[PDB]
Amino acid sequence: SLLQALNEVKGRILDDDTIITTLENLKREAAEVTRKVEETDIVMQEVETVSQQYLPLSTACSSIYFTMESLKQIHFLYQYSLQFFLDIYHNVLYENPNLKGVTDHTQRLSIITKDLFQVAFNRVARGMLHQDHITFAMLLARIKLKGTVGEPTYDAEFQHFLRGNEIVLSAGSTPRIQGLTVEQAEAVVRLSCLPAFKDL
Amino acid sequence: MHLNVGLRKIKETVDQVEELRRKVNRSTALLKSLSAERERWEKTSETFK
Repeated sequence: SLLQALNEVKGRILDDDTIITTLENLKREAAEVTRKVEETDIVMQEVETVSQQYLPLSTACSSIYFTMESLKQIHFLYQYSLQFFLDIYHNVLYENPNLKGVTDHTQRLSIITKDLFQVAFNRVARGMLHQDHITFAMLLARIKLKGTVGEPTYDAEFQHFLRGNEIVLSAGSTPRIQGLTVEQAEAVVRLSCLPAFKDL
Repeated sequence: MHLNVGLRKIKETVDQVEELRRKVNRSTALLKSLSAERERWEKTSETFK
């Protein structure tokens, strides 16, 4: 545009004001681009920090949606689509009554995560059998525990709780005390396999 | 090659402005802007390289 304007006006000294205005606008644009290039590292590091801050929420969203989708294994009536979870996410992000006046970014993130879990559970369980509410709550609790920081993974404990209870330990099942029954004694033997229960 | 064509064309315009000079403030501002323009395009050719 500068080139065509210059060759249209032939660089007249009377057209100098119009030429100079365009030239200084171009210089301003070039200075803005140069500032952007000279600050690439700072902007990239800031974006990386923000992405690291918001990563756990995204991981929680993905885990929640895929648990929702695999919910079809329990019952044929638990068919949930991607649009359903997208609606849940947009509802918690935008139509959040708990975010009416919250301004602190970390506080908004915490509120968003908590209300995401709550709203997902409510909307999924409104159309789920009453005997399966506790299962979905347990799954969301596990997702939250995986996403939360400062806590052990409890991988061994959960594995024993779910599948580790059925392991061959029938040999040497002492009656223990009169209160303990044979099945309770076997359960004690199985649970004592864990290091935290070795003195059971 | 577009950049080189622009360089040649505005060198021609610089010669034309030098011929037309002999308002003085207009000429001085034009020369200053042309010099900034020249250094900018030297940088642009370097970044194209």
